[PDB]
Amino acid sequence: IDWGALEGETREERTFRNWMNSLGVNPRVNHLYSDLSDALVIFQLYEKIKVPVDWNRVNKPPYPKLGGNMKKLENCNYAVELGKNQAKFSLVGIGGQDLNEGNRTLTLALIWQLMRRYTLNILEEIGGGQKVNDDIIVNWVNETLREAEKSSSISSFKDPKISTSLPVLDLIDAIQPGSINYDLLKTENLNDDEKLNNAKYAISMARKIGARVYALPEDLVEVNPKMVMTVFACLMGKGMK
Amino acid sequence: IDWGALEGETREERTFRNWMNSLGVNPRVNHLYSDLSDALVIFQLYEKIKVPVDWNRVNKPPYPKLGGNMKKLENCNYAVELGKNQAKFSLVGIGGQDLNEGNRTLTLALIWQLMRRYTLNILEEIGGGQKVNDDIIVNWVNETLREAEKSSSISSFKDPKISTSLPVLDLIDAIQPGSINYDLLKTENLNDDEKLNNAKYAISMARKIGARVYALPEDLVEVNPKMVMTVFACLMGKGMK
Amino acid sequence: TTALVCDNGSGLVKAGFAGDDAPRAVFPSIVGRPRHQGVMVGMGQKDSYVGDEAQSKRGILTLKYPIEHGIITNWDDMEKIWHHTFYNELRVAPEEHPTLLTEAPLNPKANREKMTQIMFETFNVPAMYVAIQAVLSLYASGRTTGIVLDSGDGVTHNVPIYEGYALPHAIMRLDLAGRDLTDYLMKILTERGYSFVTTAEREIVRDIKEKLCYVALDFENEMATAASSSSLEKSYELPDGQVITIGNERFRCPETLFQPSFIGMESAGIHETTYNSIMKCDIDIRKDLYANNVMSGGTTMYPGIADRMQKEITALAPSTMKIKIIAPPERKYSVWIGGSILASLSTFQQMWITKQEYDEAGPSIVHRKC
Ligand SMILES: Nc1ncnc2c1ncn2[C@@H]1O[C@H](COP(=O)(O)OP(=O)(O)O)[C@@H](O)[C@H]1O
Ligand SMILES: [Mg+2]
Repeated sequence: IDWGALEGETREERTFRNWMNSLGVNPRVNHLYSDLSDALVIFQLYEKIKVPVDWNRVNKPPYPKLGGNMKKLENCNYAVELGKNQAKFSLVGIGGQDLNEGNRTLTLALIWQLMRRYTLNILEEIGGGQKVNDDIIVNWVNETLREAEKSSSISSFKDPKISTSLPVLDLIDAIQPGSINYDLLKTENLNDDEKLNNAKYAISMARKIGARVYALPEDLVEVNPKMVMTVFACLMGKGMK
Repeated sequence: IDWGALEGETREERTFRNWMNSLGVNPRVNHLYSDLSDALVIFQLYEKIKVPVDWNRVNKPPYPKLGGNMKKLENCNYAVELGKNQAKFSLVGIGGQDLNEGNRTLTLALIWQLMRRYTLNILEEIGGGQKVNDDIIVNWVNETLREAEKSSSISSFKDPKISTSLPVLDLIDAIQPGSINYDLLKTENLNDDEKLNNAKYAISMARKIGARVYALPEDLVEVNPKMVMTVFACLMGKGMK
Repeated sequence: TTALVCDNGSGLVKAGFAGDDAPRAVFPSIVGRPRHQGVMVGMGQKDSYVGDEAQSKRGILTLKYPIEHGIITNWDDMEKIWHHTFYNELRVAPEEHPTLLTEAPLNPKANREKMTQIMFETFNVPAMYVAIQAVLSLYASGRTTGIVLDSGDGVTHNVPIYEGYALPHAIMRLDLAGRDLTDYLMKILTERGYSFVTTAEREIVRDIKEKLCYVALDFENEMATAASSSSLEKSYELPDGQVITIGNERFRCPETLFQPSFIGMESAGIHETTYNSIMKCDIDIRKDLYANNVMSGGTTMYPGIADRMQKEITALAPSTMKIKIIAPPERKYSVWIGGSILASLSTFQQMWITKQEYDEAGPSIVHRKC
């Protein structure tokens, strides 16, 4: 869990690699554009968004020097075919070259759509149907926090209470017992570091229960609607009913 | 039955001499390229692949020093003529010199085709017709093992169960009664030596019944499709119907 | 399942399975014939020797390479070489093994047609494909962008490629190779009294070529040095215990590639045709081509070629312009190694020409799809 800026990266890049690392990925990603060239990671990702993979066609890791690039390109081409045809992505100007060559744009151009598809599959999974929206989720989170008598309601996903992440920890304690230390529950959480402490804490412990949180402390301490909604969504997640 | 590597031989060489020695050959072959120079062994082989021999033309063993090489060359030349004309082999760059002189290449160049012809004559003999293939044989072996209630089926000639050779012994007991000791039937057959024990055992006992097995333990303990198929084929062999 | 593959050069013949790194079959493209009267009985009965056997018995023979300048001329001898390859060397049948082949570019269409006929009819091969010898060198190098300068036995062709697409208008083909150099060396050795005229003696001359000759980085300084000293001379032992002494001929011969006018052959030369094949290419591409020049073939194995080429083309090219050369030890095999990489891949399960397809269209398939 070595969080930190790499050797000239970007704020989106860290979100995407943390999405990957939080998602149970077998080889630890140091950084994207050198680890995804063989595409095996993306083959692991398709299955997680419920998209089949023909592992017979998937070349195993290129061990030969001689095979090398060609096997990687077969893999990358099949990955792009999965993107376009079955799973219905838009990859107009993309082929296996751009993945194997580590083009900084088009790699991500696949990744963010994969991320959205996983999020959307989730959003279907919470409410049996098609989609959900802030109405139902804010209703139920406020019901839950009402039951535990702990703390205040979510009036919006722009609520500054989440800058401290104390609603989040109140909530993690609301669904499940006091399997959690409260000495870090510290009001007047005004030092940025302390908000970050509570935030790293909340993320780690939502993952501990099994809630599939991929967030950053920088995304709760600074309130960000889509992202914070996603945190609460994946907390709907593991256990509702 | 003194198995062992000679004084700088090759893995194919041992297969071919074991083919010969297992095949009822009158002089014990120590090693090929000094024993085949008189060619009498190959004259014994033609008859076994159903190719006539004019024993009147075949010079008897060269006992004279003076006759010696010339008689051997008459023999070798006639052997090559049998190869080319009647039995329809491809021996483009071969004559009696190469046999008598012990050329390491062309000797074998005859031998492997002879081996294939014997195998093919067999493959005709199992199924009345032209050829057979893994379909029918895997069907019938699995029927047989089903009847004896002993053990599991062959799903392929790549099945790792044959690394232990336990399907083979289950099978040898399936066709014929318990004329065989089971204390060597030992599960968790993980030591390479123990797989080899069961394998030497299986080969020896298939030969004991009369199944014309020429294999090595190194060819069952390591699964090898053509070869393992041949073992089962020659077990079709002596008694089907 | 596993495919076979063989380059069938005009000199050596190389073969093996798909997926391997190095071959298990190297014999020269020979068919020999006796040229004397036989007296001893039993001996004889062999109209033809082939390969290394014929090379060993060359003292009594006439040896005929059926191939010349990448072209097949004698199809019966060729057929026999094929048989030898499949059966006597590789120890395997053709009928249940797909096969791959190569040829120099810009060959007659009839050659391809004949190879297909021979395979599908005589050998009954289940499936087939033909490739260009240059392209496989890139797969063996693990690259896409570069120039493949194959300089083999009887032909020397040049092909630029950029990102998997070839620029066929820029292809160039020479007739210089190690063979003309063999003959030229033989012609020189007269000057020192040594006279080699026959076929087997030509093989000896080849053995000298691939053991003593090298390239001069500067031809004229090297020549004046050789003229002023004997430190450059070397001696070589012939099979009969004789000794031959050689001086300036070590470097005088392969310089022919860079001054073909020695042999009365008006042409550009290597250093010049490499440049001209790039000047035809589009301007934006020329850079990576200067910087990814590749070599291949056995005549590229003299000491001092790569350094010379860099001391060459550089002078022809602009300044501030990176000249790089790639000349690994695996030369004489990059073609075949590329073929072995090829046949292992998954995609080609489409690419193979198949028997039923030839039964429909005939030999024209190799020009339909190629
Ligand atoms: N060390 C060497 N130096 C120079 N030439 C060599 C050397 N070794 C082999 N050769 C030459 O290289 C040629 C082999 O090149 P190769 O790529 O096998 O030709 P092809 O592509 O037609 O098979 C031979 O004709 C031989 O004369
Ligand atoms: Mg060549």
